[PDB]
Amino acid sequence: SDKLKEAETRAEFAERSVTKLEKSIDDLEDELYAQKLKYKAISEELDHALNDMTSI
Amino acid sequence: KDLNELQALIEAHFENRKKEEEELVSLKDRIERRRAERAEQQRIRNER
Repeated sequence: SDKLKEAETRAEFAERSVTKLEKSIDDLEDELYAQKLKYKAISEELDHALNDMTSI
Repeated sequence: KDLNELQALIEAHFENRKKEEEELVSLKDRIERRRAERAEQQRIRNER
């Protein structure tokens, strides 16, 4: 009985940890996507600048 | 010719970083595919 209780507690702890880790990794992926979006926006602005500089 | 070679390399690294951005976008897309598949399989596991 003692061993079973220990195992059950370990399982609950690990499950909660996996839930937290999944949420955190999803949030960080969202943040990376946002920063990539900003980089792409300024890169397209610079590409337009280069297109005009082709006439420069 | 300095301006010519420089603008040439400028457009060149433009294209290179552009390909890299395309690859990274495809990476993000397959990433969201992975998010969706993990979500559905996790949800199935949780349902059972």
